[PDB]
Amino acid sequence: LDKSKVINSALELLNEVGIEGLTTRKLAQKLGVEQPTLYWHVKNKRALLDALAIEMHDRHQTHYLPLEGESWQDFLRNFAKSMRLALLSHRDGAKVSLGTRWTEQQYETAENMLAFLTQQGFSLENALYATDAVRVFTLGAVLLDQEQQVAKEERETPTPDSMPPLLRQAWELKVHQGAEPAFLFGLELIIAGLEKQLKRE
Amino acid sequence: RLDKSKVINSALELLNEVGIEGLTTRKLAQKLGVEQPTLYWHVKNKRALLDALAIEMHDRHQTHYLPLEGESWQDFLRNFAKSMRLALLSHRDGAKVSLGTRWTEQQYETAENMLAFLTQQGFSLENALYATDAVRVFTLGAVLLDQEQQVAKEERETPTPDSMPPLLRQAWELKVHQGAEPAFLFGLELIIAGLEKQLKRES
Ligand SMILES: COc1nc(C)nc(NC(=O)NS(=O)(=O)c2ccccc2Cl)n1
Ligand SMILES: COc1nc(C)nc(NC(=O)NS(=O)(=O)c2ccccc2Cl)n1
Repeated sequence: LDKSKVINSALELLNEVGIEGLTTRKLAQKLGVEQPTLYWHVKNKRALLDALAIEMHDRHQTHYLPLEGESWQDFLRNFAKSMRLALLSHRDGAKVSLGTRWTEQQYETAENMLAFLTQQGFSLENALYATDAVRVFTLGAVLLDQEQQVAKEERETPTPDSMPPLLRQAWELKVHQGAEPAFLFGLELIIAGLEKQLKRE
Repeated sequence: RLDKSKVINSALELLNEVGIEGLTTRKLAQKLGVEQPTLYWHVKNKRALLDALAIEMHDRHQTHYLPLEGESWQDFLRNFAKSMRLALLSHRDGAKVSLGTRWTEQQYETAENMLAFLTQQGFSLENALYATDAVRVFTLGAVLLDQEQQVAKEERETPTPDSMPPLLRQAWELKVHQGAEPAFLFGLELIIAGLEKQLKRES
């Protein structure tokens, strides 16, 4: 009947059945309680996903708050990288986090994040869209990689010899790129744009 | 007599009815009123179905894969991202349908001409490739988040703005009233400005 045991079991079930197979019914079953028992901790699948996402980001310490002396640039880098590693620590992590939003218990943290960026000279709007850009990019990079790896198993492999010369060279790079370098390339573009943006402002 | 276009039209309607998770070739054949081998000639499996749905969405909604005459690379990437976004938004789970795709052989000339264009404008082949991939990833991400949040919205209590701190309240107001397009355009402009900084560094 403990929140913590509910969440630990649910994380285990996530890894066993993935996000699409997860239900409150199967969690009640794995826990051995009557639906209304579970209901009081987790009212529906959506609330279960929301709780799972809070737990993942908490336990992997997604970097929501800047350290003293941390530049805004490094702060956004650390936020992205730590979020990414939190998402990659659980089956369908990115999918679980895709639908989340700040809970009331997180409003102080969220406010402090925006306060930090606006203290650097970003407008509220720009601080907001910066954080959102880093979030959606990070989600997109993880989700695209995951799905590309499934998809290439359900389709004939491409034939390199059929590729015209630039594309062939492109193909060869991407064979070797790795997920983390793709992610970091985009991340750095975003940070560099924000710097330019902050100067102009 | 079943034509490919009918398969695709009907599959796009079924996508809207049941979503990407619920879409199956069995349900499509039932919808078309045909036996399973008749459909199979057109789409061998669910992956082939998604591949063909993505191609149709991007074709119909005129995703900007080809630069205009005299178009700058900046305007090219803006138009690519924006048009791709609207294509993904045209159908339920549209971003998820495009998420697993890759160039087909029939698109290799398109993809070549895109790399030729970007290198002509002064990018290395490597940075031309990674630029396009970063814009694509950002655009998929934005629409993934938009479409999932649309569903999530109806499965939980709505927040209470009056209990929010000042800056977060201002943020909430912005997102509720301006919707997802300004946030998307902001991030796109960041990527373009980052790419300009990259050309300067490689000067
Ligand atoms: C940027 O990381 C992050 N993480 C979460 C969990 N949510 C958000 N943004 C968010 O929730 N935005 S919102 O528009 O849905 C919102 C909800 C409640 C209060 C304020 C706001 Cl802006 N970003
Ligand atoms: C940039 O928009 C876009 N659209 C599609 C459909 N695919 C891609 N990229 C892509 O397919 N990359 S790839 O590495 O899997 C590839 C496959 C075949 C030949 C070359 C390459 Cl690079 N981008």
